[PDB]
Amino acid sequence: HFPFDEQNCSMKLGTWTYDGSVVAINPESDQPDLSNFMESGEWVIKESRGWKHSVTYSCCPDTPYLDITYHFVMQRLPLYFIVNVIIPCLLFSFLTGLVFY
Amino acid sequence: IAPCILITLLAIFVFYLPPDAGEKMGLSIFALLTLTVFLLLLADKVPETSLSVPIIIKYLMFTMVLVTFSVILSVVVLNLHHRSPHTHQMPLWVRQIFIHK
Ligand SMILES: *[C@@H]1O[C@H](CO)[C@@H](O[C@@H]2O[C@H](CO)[C@@H](O[C@@H]3O[C@H](CO[C@H]4O[C@H](CO)[C@@H](O)[C@H](O)[C@@H]4O)[C@@H](O)[C@H](O[C@H]4O[C@H](CO)[C@@H](O)[C@H](O)[C@@H]4O)[C@@H]3O)[C@H](O)[C@H]2NC(C)=O)[C@H](O)[C@H]1NC(C)=O
Repeated sequence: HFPFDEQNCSMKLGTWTYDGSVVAINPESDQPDLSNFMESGEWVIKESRGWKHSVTYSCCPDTPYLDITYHFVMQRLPLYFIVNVIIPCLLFSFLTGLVFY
Repeated sequence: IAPCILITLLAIFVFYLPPDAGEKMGLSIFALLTLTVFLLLLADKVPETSLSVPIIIKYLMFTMVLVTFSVILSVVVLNLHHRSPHTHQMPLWVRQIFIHK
């Protein structure tokens, strides 16, 4: 849907060498802190959220692996691509049919 | 800015070119082609954000719209000029407006 595309980019964070049985990580809040976020001139953050996940593998039934994944749903601002790309294409497409007159 | 002004002047002067020269289309459309070259020039310089449109981009698109309309109206003029007398009958109101008033 570019330039009207929405993305969902995540950031998986975890203790690389420590499993959940020795180090437990917990989210500070349900959402990322956007209090000091600088407004972007190309994207708008529609949604954001952090989720904790614990995974146990068959070979390692006693060392669960924890992670916290922050996801950001972002909607592109399409004005730049509308003006710079789409409008010239529309002009050329309109001029295309004028030959038959 | 100066090339855009010059191209706009040529787009104006297309309408003084006689239809029998057979050169209106070439002039107007090559003006549009040159404006496309200048769009390519600006592509490397302008900002890429979408909160508003640069005034230079507004001027460039205004110029391209002007040249597009110059092409369209030149096509209309040529259609009138090369109109077959036997197949096309001049309606009277066309006579009263464009030959008398
Ligand atoms: C953009 O993409 C991201 C992925 O990158 C999506 O994130 C997913 O969000 C959903 C919720 O919308 C998450 O699902 C939730 O997971 C919670 C945690 O479960 C994990 O942890 C437990 C404990 O360790 C494990 O047992 C479990 O297997 C998981 O590993 C749950 O607690 C949540 O349950 C709640 O919601 C459901 C559904 O409404 C209810 O039924 C429950 O009762 C409860 O209220 C829920 O299941 C998912 O895990 C996220 N994925 C990741 C990897 O982060 C975004 O949602 C997505 N954005 C959009 C808008 O599409």
